[PDB]
Amino acid sequence: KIRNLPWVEKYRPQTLNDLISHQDILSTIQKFINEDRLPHLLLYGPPGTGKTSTILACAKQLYKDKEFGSMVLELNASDDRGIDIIRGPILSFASTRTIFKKGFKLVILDEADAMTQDAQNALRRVIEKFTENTRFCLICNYLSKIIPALQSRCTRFRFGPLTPELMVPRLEHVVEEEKVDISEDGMKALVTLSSGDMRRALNILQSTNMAFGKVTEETVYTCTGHPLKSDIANILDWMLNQDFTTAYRNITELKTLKGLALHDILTEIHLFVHRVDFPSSVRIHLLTKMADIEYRLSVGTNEKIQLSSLIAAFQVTRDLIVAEA
Amino acid sequence: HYELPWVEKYRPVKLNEIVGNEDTVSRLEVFAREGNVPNIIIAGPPGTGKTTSILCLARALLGPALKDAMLELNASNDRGIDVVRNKIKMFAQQKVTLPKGRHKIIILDEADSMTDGAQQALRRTMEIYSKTTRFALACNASDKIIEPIQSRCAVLRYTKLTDAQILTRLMNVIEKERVPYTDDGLEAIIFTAQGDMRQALNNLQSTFSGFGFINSENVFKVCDEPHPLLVKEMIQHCVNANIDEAYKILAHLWHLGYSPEDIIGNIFRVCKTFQMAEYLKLEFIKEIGYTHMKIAEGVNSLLQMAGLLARLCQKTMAP
Amino acid sequence: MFEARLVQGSILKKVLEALKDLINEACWDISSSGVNLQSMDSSHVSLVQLTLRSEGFDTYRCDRNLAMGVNLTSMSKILKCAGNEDIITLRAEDNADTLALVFEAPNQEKVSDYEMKLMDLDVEQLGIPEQEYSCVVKMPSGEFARICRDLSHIGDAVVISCAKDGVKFSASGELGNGNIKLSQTSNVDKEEEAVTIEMNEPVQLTFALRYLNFFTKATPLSSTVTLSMSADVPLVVEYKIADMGHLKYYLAPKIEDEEGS
Amino acid sequence: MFEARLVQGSILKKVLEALKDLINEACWDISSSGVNLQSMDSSHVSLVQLTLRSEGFDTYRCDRNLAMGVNLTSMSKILKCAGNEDIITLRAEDNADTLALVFEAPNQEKVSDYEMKLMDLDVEQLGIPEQEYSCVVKMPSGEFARICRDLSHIGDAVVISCAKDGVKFSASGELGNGNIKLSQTSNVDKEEEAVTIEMNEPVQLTFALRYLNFFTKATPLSSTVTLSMSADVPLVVEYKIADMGHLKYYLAPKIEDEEGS
Amino acid sequence: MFEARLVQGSILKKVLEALKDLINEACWDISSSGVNLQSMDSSHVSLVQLTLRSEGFDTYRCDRNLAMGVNLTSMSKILKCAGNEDIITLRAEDNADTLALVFEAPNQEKVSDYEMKLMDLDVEQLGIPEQEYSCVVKMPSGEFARICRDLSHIGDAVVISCAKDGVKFSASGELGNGNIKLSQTSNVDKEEEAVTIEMNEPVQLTFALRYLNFFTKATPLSSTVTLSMSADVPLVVEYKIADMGHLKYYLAPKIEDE
Amino acid sequence: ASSHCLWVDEFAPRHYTELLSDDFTNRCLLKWLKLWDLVVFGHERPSSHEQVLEEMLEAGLDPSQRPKQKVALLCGPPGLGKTTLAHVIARHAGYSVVEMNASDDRSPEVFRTRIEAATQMESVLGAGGKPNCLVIDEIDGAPVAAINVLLSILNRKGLLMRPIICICNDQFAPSLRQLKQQAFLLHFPPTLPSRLVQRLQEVSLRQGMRADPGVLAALCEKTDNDIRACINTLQFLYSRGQRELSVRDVQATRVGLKDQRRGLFSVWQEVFQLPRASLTSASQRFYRVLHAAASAGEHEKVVQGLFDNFLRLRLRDSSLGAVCVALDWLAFDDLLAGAAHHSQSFQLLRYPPFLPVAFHVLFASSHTPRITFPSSQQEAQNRMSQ
DNA sequence: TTTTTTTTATGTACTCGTAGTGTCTGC
DNA sequence: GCAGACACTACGAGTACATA
Ligand SMILES: Nc1ncnc2c1ncn2[C@@H]1O[C@H](COP(=O)(O)OP(=O)(O)OP(O)(O)=S)[C@@H](O)[C@H]1O
Ligand SMILES: Nc1ncnc2c1ncn2[C@@H]1O[C@H](COP(=O)(O)OP(=O)(O)OP(O)(O)=S)[C@@H](O)[C@H]1O
Ligand SMILES: Nc1ncnc2c1ncn2[C@@H]1O[C@H](COP(=O)(O)OP(=O)(O)OP(O)(O)=S)[C@@H](O)[C@H]1O
Ligand SMILES: [Mg+2]
Ligand SMILES: [Mg+2]
Ligand SMILES: [Mg+2]
Repeated sequence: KIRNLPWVEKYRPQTLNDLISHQDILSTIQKFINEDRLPHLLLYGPPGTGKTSTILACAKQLYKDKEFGSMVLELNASDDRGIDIIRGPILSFASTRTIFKKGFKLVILDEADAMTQDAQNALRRVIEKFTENTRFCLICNYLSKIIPALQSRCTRFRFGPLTPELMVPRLEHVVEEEKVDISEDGMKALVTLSSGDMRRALNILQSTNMAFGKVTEETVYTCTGHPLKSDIANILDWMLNQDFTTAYRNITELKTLKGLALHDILTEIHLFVHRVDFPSSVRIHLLTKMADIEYRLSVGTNEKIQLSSLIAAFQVTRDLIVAEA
Repeated sequence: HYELPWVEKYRPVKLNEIVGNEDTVSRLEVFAREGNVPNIIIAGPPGTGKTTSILCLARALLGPALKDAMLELNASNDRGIDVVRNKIKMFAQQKVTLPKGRHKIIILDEADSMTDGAQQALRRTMEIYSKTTRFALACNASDKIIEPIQSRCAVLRYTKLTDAQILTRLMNVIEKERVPYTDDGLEAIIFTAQGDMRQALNNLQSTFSGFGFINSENVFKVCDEPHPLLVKEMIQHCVNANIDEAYKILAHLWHLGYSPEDIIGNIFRVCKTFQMAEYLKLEFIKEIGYTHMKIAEGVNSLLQMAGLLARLCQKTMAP
Repeated sequence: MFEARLVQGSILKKVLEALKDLINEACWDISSSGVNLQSMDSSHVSLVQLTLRSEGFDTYRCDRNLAMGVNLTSMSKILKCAGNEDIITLRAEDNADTLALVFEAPNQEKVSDYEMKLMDLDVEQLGIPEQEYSCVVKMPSGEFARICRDLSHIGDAVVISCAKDGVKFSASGELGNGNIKLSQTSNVDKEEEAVTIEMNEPVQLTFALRYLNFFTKATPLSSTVTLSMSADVPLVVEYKIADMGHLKYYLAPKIEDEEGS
Repeated sequence: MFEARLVQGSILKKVLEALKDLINEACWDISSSGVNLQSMDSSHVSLVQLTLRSEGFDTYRCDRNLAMGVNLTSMSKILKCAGNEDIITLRAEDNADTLALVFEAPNQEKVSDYEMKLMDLDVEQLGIPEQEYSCVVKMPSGEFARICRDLSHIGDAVVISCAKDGVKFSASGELGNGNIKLSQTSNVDKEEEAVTIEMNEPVQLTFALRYLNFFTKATPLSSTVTLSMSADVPLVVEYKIADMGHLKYYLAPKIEDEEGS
Repeated sequence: MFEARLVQGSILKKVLEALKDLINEACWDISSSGVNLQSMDSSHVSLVQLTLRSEGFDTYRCDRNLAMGVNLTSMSKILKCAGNEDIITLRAEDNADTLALVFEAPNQEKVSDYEMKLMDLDVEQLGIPEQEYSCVVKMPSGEFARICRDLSHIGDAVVISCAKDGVKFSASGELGNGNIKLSQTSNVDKEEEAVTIEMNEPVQLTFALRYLNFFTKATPLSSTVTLSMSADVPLVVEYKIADMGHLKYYLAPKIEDE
Repeated sequence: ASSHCLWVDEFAPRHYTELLSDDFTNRCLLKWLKLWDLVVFGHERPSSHEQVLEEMLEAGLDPSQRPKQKVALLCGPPGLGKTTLAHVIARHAGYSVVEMNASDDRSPEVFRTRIEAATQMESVLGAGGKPNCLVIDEIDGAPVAAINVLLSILNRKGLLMRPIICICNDQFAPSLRQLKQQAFLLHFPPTLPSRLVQRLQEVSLRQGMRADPGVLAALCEKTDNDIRACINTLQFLYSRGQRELSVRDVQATRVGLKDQRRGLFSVWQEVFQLPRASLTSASQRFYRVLHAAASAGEHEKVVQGLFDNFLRLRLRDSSLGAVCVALDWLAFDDLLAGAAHHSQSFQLLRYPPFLPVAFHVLFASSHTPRITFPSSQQEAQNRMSQ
């Protein structure tokens, strides 16, 4: 049947085989499940890498549909997770048995970085004392927000960013099941603008399929609003080659015609500075200047003045680079 | 029955199986043999074995009178102003027959979560009933425990585990578990553990369950290299105003998926104990805090971290 | 269309004051046979099954089956303002979200239409095993509620043991041990007060006290409560309402560890 | 010079906790006919009229017409130390700026006097029009206490209508509406439960929930409560305090918001 | 092995609510003559002496001399589940940390075995309080509890002065003054209501109110109360019980006399 | 029962002659308790900070034959014997000790009835009964209303007829401000190392083991003049395996080291003054200043003291660069406090602990600065509110 | 050899006082 | 049968602090 869902939730890896990237971690987790020795897990990494979907596939594989409510106590940041919950429902779930079928339970704590330090300190002996009856999985994005005792109690698996080589076939499966016409440069633009995140890749694909009907590099860079690599190279060429008024006129004409934003321009220029063989002092000055401009754009500021400062940060170092020789 | 993980299955049951801090563990073994132990606070890093030492000492001292002459309280319990007044005090006055040299043991694990008023109320019940009962506290940060409680005990302090001390128990677990291995893989396990025996056992069990053999690349496929060991070298590169290698390490840590908050926190911890000038360290810490303000308000990209690295390189060349 | 009608409103009051501090939301399962309610508590430890027969209602019609998720904290504030000798009406349309709770005041004049808003919590159907129990005990609900209150004074978790002679209640608490053993007290004038043993295998299990006293709030529902117990399957506190149906409870045992010594 | 004696001490233990949270001052006006209290809030939403006649006092001596103001903060702490069935005597001199309050036992050698500073307040009488309303109905006091607490669990603003069938209490919120229409209960043993309608023009208006719930803790002062309201005249709630006088309340209508998309 | 089978659970019920807030502990001294409780407040204010002999129980067995340091609040949750007309088996082992109480309280076969963890206190010794009392009278118990509640309404301390006509009770407060004069009430049909005067050297002392009212909490337990007081010697109320034993109390007066 | 007791309880003082406190404090407490005999025992005859205490002892009596100081407040660091001296002095003067602690409920009604029970009636034993001496340990942990109840029962003009001894660990608590204007203020100096080393020698000799006095002096300097910590540390280090204590065992940090809550004035003195002359390395001074300033607590008061005291020194920076960067550091702390209290990101509070070590690096001098308490910011805020 | 006070804007945790309220006792 | 007394839990209120 057809369903009205976003593509980041319609296409969810219900099994561990449908996830793409972290093959060694998932093989170790499947060997933990198959040998009935699953320990307390600590799944951490950047967003969109598949940490919630991994433990949901684990809970679906471990327990059937007729007994899922008796085995999984899933608590996230949307629910109240105070020390009353740790000393109350979580402790009573951990210290008791199962109603229907004999087996070990699972307490999934999504967004464990948002838990308070009192609840995390109260969670230590609940994990340690009842490790035979239940297992605790903590999923976080920031490992610095988890106390070192909880990091010691749970073995950690770093769910790193999804590389674009293994990220292609999942997008191909979504395209084939969604009947989407896509070119090679469109898939390249998806796996480039996503930057290790399969959620925003599917969001970009759905938004481009709704906006244009086709997925090409032009359509993706128009729907997202990102500047293309050639235009960033042209902006760098104008800032490094011509005088202030002509480069200002060229960059302002390009930004008016394409409707570009200065944040993406600053990001791509910062990426192109480290590739360009600059001197160390020039690179240090440029990095400090673009850090100042990108900080300045976080408030109610005029974007034209910041664009003039972005040109100025290269017009300062043009003479230094040339006289360096 | 379900098989326990190697952290809790291979918990030491006697005081001679605990490695690390040999003098303190030997004195605890002597106390467990003879008796009349004083009030004890054990402080140290996580995974050192403070709970293991306290429970082994209590099990060896009490024995068959364990279920009635030992009161164990944790952070999962309340331990408020009412629990100290009606539960610690009533158990302290409670009459339990015991052999000579043996006392009731009140184990207060994770005493940092104990409030200040409860620790103030804990003092007089600790001093009055010391003829009949004894106290055993375990903590990570000893500064959270108040000074009158620390004056009432022999505050023992545990150090981080030496690699040979982890290696001996790694031999023990390997020969009872029949784990094939190489030497370099076990050095990789020790390197990933970093003084944490829980992390050593967890990483050894993960590598044995996922691959069945312990070499270096089998360990590093599922475990990770520790983060501040690269941050130390990148801060060292920032000291000599070398922005290229510092950005190389920063981009390597960025492509590994580390959030800017974790990176800047480990930068601050490395710069806390780094070996440079004092004024240079102070302006480095001020620059780190100024960047962390921008991280906290909402803007957190690779450009901000590169700007922080460039400002740290600027601080050296600006006397 | 769904139109149920409680013959007295005191039956609904005693049901939902027992699940007020226990269950999270009321998931009414509606069919032609009757009104069902099978939802766990917040801690996923206890399970409540409630089945009300259609023959006990005044008039009951149900054209199509519905799943009826209703928040109970907002629901339990309406049975406070409900009479006990009074008429309770429950209405639900085919594709709407309003839930008309129409009744009368204790002054007994006025219609009082109160509305609820339905929730969309999908829930997987929890399979009741319906297996034979190795200890079946009939016991009055007033006596079962009294010794659960006395055992909450002494300890935190109670050891409940059943055998050939009778049930036995033990509470290893802070102040000491509290042991109550009752048997064969059917030699009285009343028929509600009776202790009867049906099966043979002797079990021993430890349960949390905070849920056993929660289950005994259904004392005005039934004069006699059936206690079902075995080694693997949990404890059952079974209330059978006289002309409405039955109220079925489950409570998982606690994890205990023997000393190594 | 003002000196008065009460028959019961529970009258001030039932009238003065009601205005614990309405008004910031207690202005008593002395006349030969009796005492008068007309005060407003800081929000200018509720007006309270308290008139106790001189014929019911044990003694009453009055010579001049003055105006004294009493604060609430020190007064509320005093009455918790006072008795319930005792006699309460008051004293106030012509030139002294300190009202004396005595709550002695009816058979006691010594008195207990907790005096307070007289607040010199400059207020004026707005003047109630005492015009003919649109509906005047009589209601029980204790039942009015329950129905004001009834709608407090639904929303923050309630709607009171009064047509020829009865007086309609409505409370619309995010949970669900609740409609209550008291009518035609003259066939009872007590004369208290007789709900009658005297007039006829129907008026629909919206009144704030909190000030009615601040009123209904003074319900055992009287037997019945008379409710009077009109289209633009504020709602009048009438109390008759035994044989010593009467009490009148006033609520302006709550301001209804707009409706948008 | 120690066993004490009290024939009614009402008499051991009515002991403890009299001494609930009064003493923080109970020290049952176990001997062949009977039970003994020489308990003492930590502020040296009131003393409780309780002795019930062996013949007043259903049975009594004692091997050697024993002492029961017992938490009093921890006992009080047992008697809340006890009955009024039932048999109470107060038992303990010789060298053990427990004290069991076996009864059938709800009269529905319900064998309740409630154990109590003993506590150890220091062995303080109060041998014999001296009894050279100048003023002794006998009073009804139910009248004594009512006048102690009457003076608790107004004042916070009672000035008690003995006299040949009777014992005079006085109290003062900001609300008023409570005072009554005791007269000779021996001309009644009830023998417990009669006041007997066998005193000399009248004295006038001041006593606290929060300690006097809980002395009169056990007034249904015994019909007659014997008041004993003198100069520089604490007041004694005495509850002579019918068959199993006797109860007496002690109360130090206030420093500020009259 | 040698194996049934702690060494602090076995070697506890029972007589007056075996106390280890300062002798003055003992004389002052004994003379304060011995003048109470006129009202309690009914007998006329009993048988700088120095000058104020000696004047106030012989200050006379008010017209109630009772002292003008109705309680005695005993202040000092933990581990000297304040409770021990109070109990020994109370048992020496014929009194009976009534102990108040933090393990009681300490609600105002409970406090009121317990003081009224302890102090306002005599003994039940009658003649020969010892009078009741109320000892209130840990009065600094009591709430404000409990101290108000104590001052209400102190000033009844129902007069107080029995002495009360109050023991606290910090006199500068806000709940004990009024008490200090009414009490016999006894300040406890830290114990002398010679008597402490001799008492540790007696303790070690009574247990039949040898420790030379160099390692005992090292233990005394490590445990901060603490009898209880040193005796517990000796009990752990001796055991029965060996008899001779090694210097390297005490010099090791694995046993007997406790975190010490440093005072504000000690922190300001260690920041503004260099240690007198190994320990000459600047990194060790950096870590020591940072750790002790973090361990002191009350960071805002430290910031206010550094703001109010850094301009009164003999500054060698005539170009005002150090003053400018110190004000930059103070503005950095203020910006961090605003950013932590605005964005709800409290992980920015790890850097304002580095403000006192920045002031120590900038203004390290070998002089003796006169550090006063900060009050300009508080009086400015009060005046602005006014 | 030196000691007062409420501002920062939420979120959470702790502790304590108070107030309806179910239930038990008694004439 | 109804008035008084007992403990019970829910709720309002004040205060502290949040980092390594
Ligand atoms: N490894 C993956 N393989 C396939 N699809 C993936 C993968 N990771 C993410 N997705 C897709 O992205 C969606 C969201 O993934 P999530 O598991 O919710 O990400 P996440 O790891 O939970 O990140 P955070 O920290 O919770 S925002 C999934 O429903 C999939 O459609
Ligand atoms: N010194 C040790 N020798 C042997 N095994 C150890 C040692 N320390 C830790 N372990 C192992 O690690 C497990 C956990 O040790 P714990 O004693 O719980 O650590 P910890 O010192 O209590 O740290 P925290 O503060 O509780 S997180 C034990 O069950 C052992 O299996
Ligand atoms: N002269 C002494 N010789 C040996 N031990 C002593 C001596 N004087 C005191 N002690 C012990 O040292 C401790 C004295 O401290 P206490 O008086 O109990 O408490 P305190 O010194 O007031 O400090 P705090 O604030 O209460 S922790 C007790 O354990 C005494 O037994
Ligand atoms: Mg997720
Ligand atoms: Mg531990
Ligand atoms: Mg002390």
